[PDB]
Amino acid sequence: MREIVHIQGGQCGNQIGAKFWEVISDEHGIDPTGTYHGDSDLQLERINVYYNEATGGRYVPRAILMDLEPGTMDSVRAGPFGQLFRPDNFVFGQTGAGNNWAKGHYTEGAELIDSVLDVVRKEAEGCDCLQGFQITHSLGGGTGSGMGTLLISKVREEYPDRIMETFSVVPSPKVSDTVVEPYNATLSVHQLVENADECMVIDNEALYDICFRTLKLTTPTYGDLNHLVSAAMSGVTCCLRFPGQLNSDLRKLAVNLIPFPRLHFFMIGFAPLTSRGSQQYRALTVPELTQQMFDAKNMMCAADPRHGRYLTASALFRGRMSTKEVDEQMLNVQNKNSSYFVEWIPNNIKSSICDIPPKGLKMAVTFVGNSTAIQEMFKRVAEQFTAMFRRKAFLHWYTGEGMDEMEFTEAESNMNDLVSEYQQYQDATA
Amino acid sequence: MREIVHIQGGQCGNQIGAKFWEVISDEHGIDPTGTYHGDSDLQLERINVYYNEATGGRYVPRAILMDLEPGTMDSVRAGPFGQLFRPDNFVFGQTGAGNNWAKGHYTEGAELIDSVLDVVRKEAEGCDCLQGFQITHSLGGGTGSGMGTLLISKVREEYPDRIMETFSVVPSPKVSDTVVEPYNATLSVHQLVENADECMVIDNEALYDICFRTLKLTTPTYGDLNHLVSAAMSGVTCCLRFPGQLNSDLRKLAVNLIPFPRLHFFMIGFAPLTSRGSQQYRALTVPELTQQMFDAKNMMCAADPRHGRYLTASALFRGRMSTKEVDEQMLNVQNKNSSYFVEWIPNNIKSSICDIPPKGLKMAVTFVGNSTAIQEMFKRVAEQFTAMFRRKAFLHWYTGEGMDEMEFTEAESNMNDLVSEYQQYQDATA
Amino acid sequence: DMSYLYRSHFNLEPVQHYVSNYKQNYEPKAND
Amino acid sequence: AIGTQYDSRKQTLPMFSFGKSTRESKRGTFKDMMSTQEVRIRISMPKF
Amino acid sequence: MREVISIHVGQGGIQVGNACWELFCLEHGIQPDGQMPSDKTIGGGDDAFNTFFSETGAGKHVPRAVFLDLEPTVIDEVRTGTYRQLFHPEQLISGKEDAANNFARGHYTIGKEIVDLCLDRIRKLADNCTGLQGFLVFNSVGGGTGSGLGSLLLERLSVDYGKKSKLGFTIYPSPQVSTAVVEPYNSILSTHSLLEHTDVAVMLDNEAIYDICRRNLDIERPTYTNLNRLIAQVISSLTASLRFDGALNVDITEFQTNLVPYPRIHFMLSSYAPIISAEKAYHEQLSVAEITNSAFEPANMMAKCDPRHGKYMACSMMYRGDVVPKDVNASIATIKTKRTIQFVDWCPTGFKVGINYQPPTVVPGGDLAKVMRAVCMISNSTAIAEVFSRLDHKFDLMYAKRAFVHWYVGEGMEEGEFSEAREDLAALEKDYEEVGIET
Amino acid sequence: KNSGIWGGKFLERMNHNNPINNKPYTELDFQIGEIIQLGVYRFQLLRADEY
Amino acid sequence: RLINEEAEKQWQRQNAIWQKEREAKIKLMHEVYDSRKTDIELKQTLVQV
Ligand SMILES: Nc1nc2c(ncn2[C@@H]2O[C@H](COP(=O)(O)OP(=O)(O)OP(=O)(O)O)[C@@H](O)[C@H]2O)c(=O)[nH]1
Ligand SMILES: Nc1nc2c(ncn2[C@@H]2O[C@H](COP(=O)(O)OP(=O)(O)O)[C@@H](O)[C@H]2O)c(=O)[nH]1
Ligand SMILES: Nc1nc2c(ncn2[C@@H]2O[C@H](COP(=O)(O)OP(=O)(O)O)[C@@H](O)[C@H]2O)c(=O)[nH]1
Ligand SMILES: [Mg+2]
Repeated sequence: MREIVHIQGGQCGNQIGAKFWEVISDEHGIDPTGTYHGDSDLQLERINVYYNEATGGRYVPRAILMDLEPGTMDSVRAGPFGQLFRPDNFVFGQTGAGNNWAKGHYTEGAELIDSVLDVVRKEAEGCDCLQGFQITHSLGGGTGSGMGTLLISKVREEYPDRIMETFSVVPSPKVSDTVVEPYNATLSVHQLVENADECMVIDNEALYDICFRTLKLTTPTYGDLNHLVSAAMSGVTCCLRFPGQLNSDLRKLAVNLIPFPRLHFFMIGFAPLTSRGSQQYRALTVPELTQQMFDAKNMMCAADPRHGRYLTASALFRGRMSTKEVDEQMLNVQNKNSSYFVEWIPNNIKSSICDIPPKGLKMAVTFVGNSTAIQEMFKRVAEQFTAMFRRKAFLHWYTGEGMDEMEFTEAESNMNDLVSEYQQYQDATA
Repeated sequence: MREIVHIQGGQCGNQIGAKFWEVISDEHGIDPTGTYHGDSDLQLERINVYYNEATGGRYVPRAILMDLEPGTMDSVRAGPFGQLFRPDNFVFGQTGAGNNWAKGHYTEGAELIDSVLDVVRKEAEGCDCLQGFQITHSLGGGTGSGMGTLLISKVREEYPDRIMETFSVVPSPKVSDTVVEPYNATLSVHQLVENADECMVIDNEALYDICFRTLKLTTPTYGDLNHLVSAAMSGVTCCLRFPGQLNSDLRKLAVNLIPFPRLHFFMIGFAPLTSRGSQQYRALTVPELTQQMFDAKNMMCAADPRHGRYLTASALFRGRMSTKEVDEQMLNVQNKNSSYFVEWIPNNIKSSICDIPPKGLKMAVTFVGNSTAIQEMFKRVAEQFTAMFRRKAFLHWYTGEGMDEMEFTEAESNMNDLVSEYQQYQDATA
Repeated sequence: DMSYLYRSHFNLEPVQHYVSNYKQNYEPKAND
Repeated sequence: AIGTQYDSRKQTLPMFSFGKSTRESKRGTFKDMMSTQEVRIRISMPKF
Repeated sequence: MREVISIHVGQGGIQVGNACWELFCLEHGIQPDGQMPSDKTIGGGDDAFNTFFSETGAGKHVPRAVFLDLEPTVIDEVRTGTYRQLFHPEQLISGKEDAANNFARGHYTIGKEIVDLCLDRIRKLADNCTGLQGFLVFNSVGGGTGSGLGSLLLERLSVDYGKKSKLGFTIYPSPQVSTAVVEPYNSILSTHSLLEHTDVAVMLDNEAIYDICRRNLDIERPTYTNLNRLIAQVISSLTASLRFDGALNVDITEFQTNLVPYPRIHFMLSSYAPIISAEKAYHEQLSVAEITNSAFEPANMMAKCDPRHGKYMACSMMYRGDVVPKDVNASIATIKTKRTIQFVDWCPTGFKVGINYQPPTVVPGGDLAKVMRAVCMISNSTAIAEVFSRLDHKFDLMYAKRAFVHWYVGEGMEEGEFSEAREDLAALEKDYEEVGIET
Repeated sequence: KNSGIWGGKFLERMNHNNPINNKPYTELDFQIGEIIQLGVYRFQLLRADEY
Repeated sequence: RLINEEAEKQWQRQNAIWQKEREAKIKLMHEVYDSRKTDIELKQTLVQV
């Protein structure tokens, strides 16, 4: 009941999904051949949230993997847990987009979307009662940034009331893995602002800093990055799958988080995290958990929260703890940080509790915060984009496929308007 | 009781029969020597439908094999289960028609048909109670497309009240192997529409696509194509030979699928069909069977059903199932896709259930849909016919043995009028 | 082998799978 | 019983719709799971 | 299901194709006979060799290459060498009369009779592929036949196939060291021809790699084979990501969309590292920071140009080995911080990065040694205008007195053909100095 | 490698005796596979150097 | 179960034909190459004479 399907696209999207399904299967005790071997009774009560039943008692994920080149899927299948995925659900292109938003949104993806939209319609329809969709994609690659946003547009035009959640990897200028990142990033965000019910941003630079500074591990890997993202993803929807003191699903968070329709870009955080050499030194308590939630370095986004003011915050706890300790700690922090919280909104922290912690953990926390501080990354990408665009750099590769510079002008204007409106509330007073 | 005899002609029809009788023998537990070795005796209650009893306790098919060339008959005699057939019913010429409809319908077919008509009338009068007759043939070849139709007209002339069924394989322009196909196809359809009570159209191109796509096998053969066609043919009359919740014989289908006398060209399909690799991934349920039968790509014709609207639909279920799911799925699918269903006829889908599933499958479904989408194949065949006919290409071969261009013009006019009248009910509104 | 680069290196460490509702059970009955 | 009813006990059954994917809408790949597995054998080459 | 097709025209092209096809066969495990060892027993498999080879259904593998030449000596040597069993007997197209460094002969007189067979073979080879990624073309530019046939081939392919990507690996004549005396004329004509017809072109002049061999490999007496080995290793570095799994995969189509600011600017210069002999390779750790520094010091450039003399537009880098993206980011940060490297103002970011796992292989009896990490970089920068300027001065000094002009006029080429090439080169120089100015 | 403990020098250069017999440790006690109690930490000598 | 035995038997009979055509093709292929070989040696032996 109120189950959700999974849609992922692009190389980064497939890599995210390969570990997200890994961690969820570990949580629900499913072996890589798909047969239940769990211990607790609760582990099977809410299986249908992510899995479908098949004859012989096997479970199959309801996920759809799309990409414009076959190599990524051919690689991800061969790994562990790769046999769970239904073979029919792979949708793919034979040429690729080559980091071109025009190619991935106008020429090739437009032709390819028929099959993937058919299969997503089938998977959504087969479900009992829909809750919403989640997408994972990166804004630095052309094929992802185009195909994902165009699919979002069409799926919204078909399901106006269901909730949509998007996990966007945005390119920071420090780790700039592609020279054409600003173009397709701005084009993607322009379409995403109008359609995405929720978007949460993830920064590779912030992941790298966290892995180097908190975990104290020498050489991080993309596996560790995907592991962090997977834990964060599981923390949000653990409530939907397990009973708790205050269950709070996606619609709850959506209605309770966004003051205004066009401000739905969040940054998230997870706790606790430590090296095993300090894993026994630390004492797992609610004050420790809140200290680690609201520490600046814990956020996996490059935005500094102390440079702006929080519009609102939300914390979901996992494990058994008293409601009094949680509420009193929240009130204490809200009183001690009166400067960084916008004054005209009273009691702007949401709390939720789930009794089943992550495997191996006694307590844990996933945090989602909406603050005015994320304007810095928009301003930076806008500056880089206008630096590219004033001299018409790389422009013909995009304009040769039916797209013109009027769309570029409109996208820049809309994003600038968003930034100005988003800082408008920052200095608003009552 | 109330049985039906089998007549086949032409190479394609003989190859169809060679697999149809074999699969029927498998279903009824009969060895290639004609001695029962089945496990149940339900397999013997209605053995009178196709098999006659001979002294010595053996069973024989009641099939009449007729051809103008002995090569195919000699080849099919040597195959497995080729000893069942009565040696007497084999009737064949000495020259062949040379893919010439005129030669196969006017000169040699007329002089030869006396013997085959005598044997078929003997088989008919010997029986207890006649249900009708069924034919399997292809319209792309001269000998079949001519002499089969002449036999159709003759048989109707002595049995005005019996039901008459034909499986016609029509030549699609994609898989084209004879340059004179449009001429004989149009000439055969002109005669078929006036006499055949039921016709079902099969396209090699559609079969080839089904084999390549849903079965995911690289190198099919005519054996596999014949297997699919034979399974489809058996599923139509399974409920006649076996008990069920709602038995419904061919006369029931004729009553419930024919709005007007001349609209009797159906397209059929079978479910489920899955690849060997995904055989154990799938879960067999009534929603799966219905969504697979109503899929566009599963249809055995090249016509795209969503280019038009269904007039009537019929579903024949096999296995242990209850009326709830069947009836409600029909209602629900008709409600959800009301745009593709004609409106001035309410509840335009019939369902029937048989308790004995095919050997090896728990559930099975045969789908027969009379829809206005088949106008495309008629349009294409008429276009090719008139394109070849404007220059009087190949016309001297037909005009040298009795017919003239007047009959060709009449056939074209009747064909176009059929197209116009068939499309007339598409746009009609209540 | 690339096992040094495929998998993660995370360690985060029974009878912890009972609902908080399972504080509700048993408790037998105790002039002029 | 013949429509949509809501309760934690009893579920709602699906209502499929025909797709708009063409007969030839590209997409291939993954020839590892085929029925045939076309034949490969070994013969040594002559030295010419 | 991804394939590319390679063209080798000119004697230098053939001699570098020999080296590259040695390296690819060695890397993929096919013996010179063309048949993989029966002891290895690979069994059922695909991809890998599929990028460059095509399976015979049962046995040997045909490289997806074609060799073109008019002088048969090199082709005869190949057909009598140890690789005579590998290549197809009718894909080694050889003529009878050499162009003799005459561009007019190779563009108007005798190449027309060979180009038809070449295009027929190209069509036959392309009909086999289904996921064609693009074309590679190799040709020495200072040779008449190579330049003329390459120009004609590109001109025909641009209209025969259209939007398919092509990469040109040209060896420009060196500033002061040269073999013949007539290179300037045919070089300028070839550049004019290829300017509007190649998507990406790379610089492969001689003295630069010659100094590389002198300094790093410590070879006082090198021959063309060592240079061909170096170029082959660079080709392997470029094409590894197509046929081997990596965390950040980059296709050949991911170049014209990331390295080309304007359709006119598509000439680029490359570097590779490390280049260390086995006697001293194991004395140092060869870590990512120093290797990516070595990729950038001007002395290790594969083109005789000073990057210090101009601004950068874009650098695209491939790493192969056990390198990690954290170290890659750390090195890129230091490179950005360094004050001796300047990027253009309208490109605050200019780095494209790709990562692949398979370490580069060694050729036994070769010069380079086993190293677990390697990086190959391609840069587009404004400094390349110097070579165009120097060849312009060279061509002007000659065209002033109209020397050797009859050797081109008498073969059917119009007299003023050199003029439009000169104005095109002037326009290219103007475009370079125009994009080099800040805002 | 690639696990991240702040490892290093665990005990410093110092000399101390065995608690049971109250005599200083010598070469005889340091035999491979023996159990030595240094202060509070007990160690088992797994493998030794070739020298 | 009773469904599963019938399914297994169907699959066995269907696999038999694929097997049969497989050995037919592979022996044909062996004959093809054995016939290829026996002319090149004739060419060399004719060269000497
Ligand atoms: N890098 C490299 N360049 C070579 C090699 N051999 C020749 N060249 C260059 O090629 C130029 C002349 O062209 P060649 O490739 O030798 O011959 P060609 O291109 O077939 O033209 P023709 O000599 O007229 O037949 C010379 O100036 C050399 O610089 C080589 O082995 N490696
Ligand atoms: N967290 C994470 N990020 C990735 C991964 N693979 C790629 N990325 C990011 O995605 C960006 C490039 O995206 P790209 O591969 O071009 O996406 P695509 O164009 O849709 O295939 C880079 O900046 C990477 O930081 C991964 O496995 N994990
Ligand atoms: N199903 C099936 N169809 C066949 C077979 N052989 C031929 N056909 C079809 O039959 C058509 C030719 O019919 P033809 O043999 O000339 O009919 P005839 O003139 O009555 O003998 C072709 O278009 C084929 O598609 C077969 O083995 N199986
Ligand atoms: Mg030469």
